Amino acid sequence: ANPLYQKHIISINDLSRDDLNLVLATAAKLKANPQPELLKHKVIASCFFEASTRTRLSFETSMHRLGASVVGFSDSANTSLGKKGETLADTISVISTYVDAIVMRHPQEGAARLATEFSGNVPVLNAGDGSNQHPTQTLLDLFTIQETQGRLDNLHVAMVGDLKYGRTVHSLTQALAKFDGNRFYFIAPDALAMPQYILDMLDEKGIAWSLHSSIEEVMAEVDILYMTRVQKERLDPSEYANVKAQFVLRASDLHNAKANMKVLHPLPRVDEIATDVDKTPHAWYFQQAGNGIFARQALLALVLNRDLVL
Amino acid sequence: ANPLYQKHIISINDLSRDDLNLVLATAAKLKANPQPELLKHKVIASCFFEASTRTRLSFETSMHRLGASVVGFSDSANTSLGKKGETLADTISVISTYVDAIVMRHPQEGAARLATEFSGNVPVLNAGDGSNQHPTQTLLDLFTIQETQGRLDNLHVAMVGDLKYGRTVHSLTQALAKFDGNRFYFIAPDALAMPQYILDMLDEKGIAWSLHSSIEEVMAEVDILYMTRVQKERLDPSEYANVKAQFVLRASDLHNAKANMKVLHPLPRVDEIATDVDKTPHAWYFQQAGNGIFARQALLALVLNRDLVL
Amino acid sequence: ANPLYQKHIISINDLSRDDLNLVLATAAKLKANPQPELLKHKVIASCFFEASTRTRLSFETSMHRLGASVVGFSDSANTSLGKKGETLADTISVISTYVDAIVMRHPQEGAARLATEFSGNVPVLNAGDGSNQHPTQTLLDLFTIQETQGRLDNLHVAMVGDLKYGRTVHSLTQALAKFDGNRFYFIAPDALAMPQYILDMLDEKGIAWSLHSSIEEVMAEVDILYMTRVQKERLDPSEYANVKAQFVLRASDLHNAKANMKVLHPLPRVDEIATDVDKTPHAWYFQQAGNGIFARQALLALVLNRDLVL
Amino acid sequence: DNKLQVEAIKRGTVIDHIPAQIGFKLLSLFKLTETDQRITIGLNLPSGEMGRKDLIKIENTFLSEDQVDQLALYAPQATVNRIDNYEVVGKSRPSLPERIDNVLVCPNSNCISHAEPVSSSFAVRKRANDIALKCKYCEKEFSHNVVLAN
Amino acid sequence: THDNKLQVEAIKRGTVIDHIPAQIGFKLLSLFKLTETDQRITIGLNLPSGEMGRKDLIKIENTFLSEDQVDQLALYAPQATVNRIDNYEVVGKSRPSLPERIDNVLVCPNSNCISHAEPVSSSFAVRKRANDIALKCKYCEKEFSHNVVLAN
Ligand SMILES: Nc1ncnc2c1ncn2[C@@H]1O[C@H](COP(=O)(O)OP(=O)(O)OP(=O)(O)O)[C@@H](O)[C@H]1O
Ligand SMILES: Nc1ncnc2c1ncn2[C@@H]1O[C@H](COP(=O)(O)OP(=O)(O)OP(=O)(O)O)[C@@H](O)[C@H]1O
Ligand SMILES: Nc1ncnc2c1ncn2[C@@H]1O[C@H](COP(=O)(O)OP(=O)(O)OP(=O)(O)O)[C@@H](O)[C@H]1O
Ligand SMILES: Nc1ncnc2c1ncn2[C@@H]1O[C@H](COP(=O)(O)OP(=O)(O)OP(=O)(O)O)[C@@H](O)[C@H]1O
Ligand SMILES: O=C(O)C[C@H](NC(=O)CP(=O)(O)O)C(=O)O
Ligand SMILES: O=C(O)C[C@H](NC(=O)CP(=O)(O)O)C(=O)O
Ligand SMILES: O=C(O)C[C@H](NC(=O)CP(=O)(O)O)C(=O)O
Ligand SMILES: [Mg+2]
Ligand SMILES: [Mg+2]
Ligand SMILES: [Zn+2]
Ligand SMILES: [Zn+2]
Repeated sequence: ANPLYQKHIISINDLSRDDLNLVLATAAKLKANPQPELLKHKVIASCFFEASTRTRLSFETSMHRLGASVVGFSDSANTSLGKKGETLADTISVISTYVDAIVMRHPQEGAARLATEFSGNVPVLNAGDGSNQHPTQTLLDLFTIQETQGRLDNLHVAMVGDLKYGRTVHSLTQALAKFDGNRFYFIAPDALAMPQYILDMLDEKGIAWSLHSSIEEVMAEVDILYMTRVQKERLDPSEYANVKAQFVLRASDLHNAKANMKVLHPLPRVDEIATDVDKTPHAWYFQQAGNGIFARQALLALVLNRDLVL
Repeated sequence: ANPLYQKHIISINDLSRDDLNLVLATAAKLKANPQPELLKHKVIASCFFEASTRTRLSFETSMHRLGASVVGFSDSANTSLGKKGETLADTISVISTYVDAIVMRHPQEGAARLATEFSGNVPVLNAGDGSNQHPTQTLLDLFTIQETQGRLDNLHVAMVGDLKYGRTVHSLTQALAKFDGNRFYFIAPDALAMPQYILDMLDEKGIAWSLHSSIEEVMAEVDILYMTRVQKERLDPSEYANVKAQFVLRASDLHNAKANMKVLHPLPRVDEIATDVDKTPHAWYFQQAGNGIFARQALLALVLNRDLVL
Repeated sequence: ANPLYQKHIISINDLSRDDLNLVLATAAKLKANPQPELLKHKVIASCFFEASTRTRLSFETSMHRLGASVVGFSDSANTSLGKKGETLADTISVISTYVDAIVMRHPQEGAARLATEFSGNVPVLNAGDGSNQHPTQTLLDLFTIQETQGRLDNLHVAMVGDLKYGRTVHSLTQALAKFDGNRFYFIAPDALAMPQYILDMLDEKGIAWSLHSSIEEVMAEVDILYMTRVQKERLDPSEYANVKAQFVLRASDLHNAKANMKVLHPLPRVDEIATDVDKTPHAWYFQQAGNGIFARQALLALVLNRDLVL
Repeated sequence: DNKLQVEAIKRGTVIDHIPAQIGFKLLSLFKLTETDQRITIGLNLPSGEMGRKDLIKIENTFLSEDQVDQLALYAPQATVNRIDNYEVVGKSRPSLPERIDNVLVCPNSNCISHAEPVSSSFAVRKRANDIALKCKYCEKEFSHNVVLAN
Repeated sequence: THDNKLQVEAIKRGTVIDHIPAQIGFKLLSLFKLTETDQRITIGLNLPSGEMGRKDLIKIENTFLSEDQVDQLALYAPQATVNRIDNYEVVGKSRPSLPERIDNVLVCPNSNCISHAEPVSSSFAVRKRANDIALKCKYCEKEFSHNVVLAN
């Protein structure tokens, strides 16, 4: 069996460099030549307990491109958890008697980990749990970085905006830190700084990172400029001073960019990336999104098939 | 044609012992060896006008396991009935020009019966109509009882909790009463007692039933302990004294249980079954739920296929 | 000084038979011979934190008939307690530096007692504290019972409706029990029965009382039929079966009633007294309301004027 | 062998003849352990008068008659020994107090005492062979068995 | 010799938990539910200590700490000493070993952690550090000081 067969996909912390490279190699292949019947006779639950456009629709499209069926919900309001008081525990307990895998997004940290304690032999894929982890976003992010940069090593990567509540950057930093010689630039408001347990992990691996108060400060040397949205649905009321984007990228800020530099953003953006950026060769957030298809197909294929031949 | 081909499935009252045994035999076969293309080229509507986790997701999974496509809604709020004043009558009138069968759950008693007067040749399957009937729950219940007990005759069956509003026990009692020599124990608050028309049916068939104020009172002799949730979305304001579970089953209450006894519950539970019950050999509500797949596949297959060979 | 001068008036349980009689005697005198300037140069606070028509308006009217001025509020929403989070203790601490007396109604039991602990030398008059006490209702009730029966002793008194939450019947029962030989019939639903601390007090004094399920049983014997409203704003959700008056007095129910019998009701009534009762010579609830002026004039006089009036 | 020994106290209080299971409860309520003073506790000790008993010794600490009286609700047959110069100088038994302030919580959810900066207070009385507590604020009355502490 | 009514008997068999820091002893009695027994118990609070100035001390007859309780004790009172006693003698003496996981008794300080809402036992990876000791929640993956957590 491949290393990821029947495994839960909860946290980048539980995956190795080799695991991540496997998904990336598998995604490259499925992008190259598609396998429309690979998950034939699989039924997969898509259970979203908070809003999503990209993650749910790319996941579901991916399942269909591989020939699987999909059941689930995009809102919990009409499940028995929403109307009859049912626990998440029981919800997973019954759904895991129906389907072959469970994709879940949830507003509480830990929800996906908890699901794995009730799903028995049914694998759980974490589509986002509160402000904790977002492993499939990281898979597509890595794939996009790899595609545009040719490598996952010795990169200069800036992450901008809400790093405290960004489950996207928690997972992405952890993953990039499993590769060699990457350097990180963290550009965030103080109240929303990259959390300490991430910085500690960088330290004990001897990875260089620094804090900056502007994008121009590092524009000339970054290979990847990773922009983020302020997670206003996560902010404590005491943090409402930070609701507006502190850093707004505009086409004119890119004058001294490396030619190969790409602007990424897991999306949705509010105002942190101005629409005039979209036409520039550095804009790559929509191509990034498009890559969610190949990363998520790859993940589903490796988890639900013992061996792949491609 | 099989007896159930193209028939509406509205009320256990309209089905015979032979009909129920047909579904049970058909479910046993589909569980044994699956028929993934049995409903190929069928499109089935799943129309839920009130909350559901088990019933809608098992029904939809079942359709997919048999190769059918599914359209519908889990909430009426964004249909034209929800926003433009459309009647249920017209809703069914148009949907029945699109699909090959209609699965419906609705908060008013009678809704499924009414749908059959507008659906023409399109069969209607009642996934629950107010506090009236829940025939597919009964199908899976019977299947689970049959599996664990070896028989549907001469059982000792206790039903606990809200028996007044429990569409689940209205259908289950009716069905079990079509078999021989079953004995019933009703454990319910006075305000939520098993309704009289059910008791009358038991009387005119000479079936023994009695009322009890505790579970321990009958623990030592029951083969099936059927727990239920208080249907708080159905209670009259005058009945709010009964909102909390009156009877709470705990692992320690099972000390004098028959070894073969199973605890069932159509789910979701609130507090009427404590989590310490889950580990005991008597807990069977999740296995019961899992059986919704085989009962519902069986029902769909018999209704949409003239003859089955399995 | 008269016994009541500068006294807090919180609970009937703190007053003696002699205190009650002193209020009543003062009421007669002022009704006979109004002293429109007795309380000139007094400013009195009228602080209602829950709804009132009779108690607030009669109290304020009484203050003006005696020459006093009035400040306050008829709801708390625009006080600093309502909008800025102020405690009741601090509210009383400041108001008591302004006025000569504080009349207060409040939705929490004990509010008026608490106020006395922060009002210094300023008397607090309890216009009603949750379902606890309503001593000025009792004063006007005693006045009315005396007016129409000629005495407060050896009476047959029925109290009907919500006795558990009736602050009016708690106060009135404690007061009548201070007189000799009164007999009580309590006609209430089981869930809204007269509280044990009231019944124990009766037993200690050797007063006779009994529970009845109908008005008809007692109608022949009663001198005072005291009807009450179900206190729906005090009801726990579990008690919602009791919202409708369980006992409805109509004119026809009055055939076999003594010619001296009066129907009382602290008001407002919902349907527990049909409008056809209004024209019968037994109806006295409007006259009862009007006596609130004399009782409350009397009380203010006793509390704010050192000497007994004439 | 060993240096095991419990040194008698010079000055303080010894609460003796506490019924089994009550000793720990008294420590919890009256916050007896919130102090820097040496305390000694024996639980489930053999007794001639009781068979089994608890025992609480507190250095340099005394209970007034009212403090001793609070104990009546829980340990009415207890003995409170005042101790000075290693000698039992006073023996008192709890008599039912007329009030219990501070430590209990009124079980009435709608009582003003929960929302405001006041201390709880109940009048204490015998009812049948139960003890009834009447809240000073809301005036509702409860069996002491259902009136919880803080 | 009059005073022979004042000297507590030594235990034949049981446990003596020693070197408990001040104000912790009473806490341990509740958390471990130790007094819920018919066995003889003696407790010293604010006792003099050469090693630590003031200490608390708990002795329980015919009774031994469970593995749960021993593991939790390592967290509540790290310098405390567990003495096992048989035939009036200290046959075993040790500071409780720090475990790697502590389940059930701790509460995650992350208010948006799923563990609060759901029927699961709490669980924390325990790793010894310099000034304190780190507890990492099994669910939310957040890591805290035992100081922040033991203020449950
Ligand atoms: N100096 C002291 N230090 C510690 N404990 C003491 C001291 N003096 C007395 N005690 C304890 O306080 C209690 C004092 O009671 P006393 O000395 O009268 O014995 P007693 O006659 O058994 O008492 P009782 O008659 O009430 O049972 C005993 O439990 C004793 O152990
Ligand atoms: N400081 C202490 N800590 C713990 N236990 C003690 C302490 N002092 C005495 N004891 C124990 O308390 C037990 C009872 O002693 P106590 O002197 O109270 O008995 P008593 O007075 O003869 O009986 P009664 O309780 O009927 O008065 C003895 O077994 C003794 O070992
Ligand atoms: N049989 C017994 N009954 C009751 N308590 C005992 C018994 N044996 C020992 N103890 C108590 O348990 C602890 C045992 O420690 P030990 O006898 O090793 O003395 P220590 O040398 O001071 O120990 P440490 O070095 O840990 O301080 C002491 O505090 C002692 O009072
Ligand atoms: N069973 C007991 N109950 C109450 N107090 C006790 C008990 N045993 C000992 N003590 C008190 O505790 C103090 C220290 O006891 P112990 O001799 O066991 O420890 P130590 O070895 O002297 O101190 P440490 O080990 O902390 O340096 C003594 O002074 C004694 O007063
Ligand atoms: O929401 C963000 O800003 C980043 C990130 N975004 C996404 O996953 C895209 P979507 O919410 O449309 O699925 C997330 O954590 O949900
Ligand atoms: O709701 C119940 O308690 C019993 C019964 N439950 C179900 O059908 C399970 P669900 O509502 O998740 O489909 C029902 O009548 O809806
Ligand atoms: O409200 C009742 O039913 C009786 C009684 N009614 C009154 O005092 C009259 P009002 O509420 O108009 O001042 C009361 O307790 O408030
Ligand atoms: Mg003694
Ligand atoms: Mg020592
Ligand atoms: Zn109170
Ligand atoms: Zn957590």
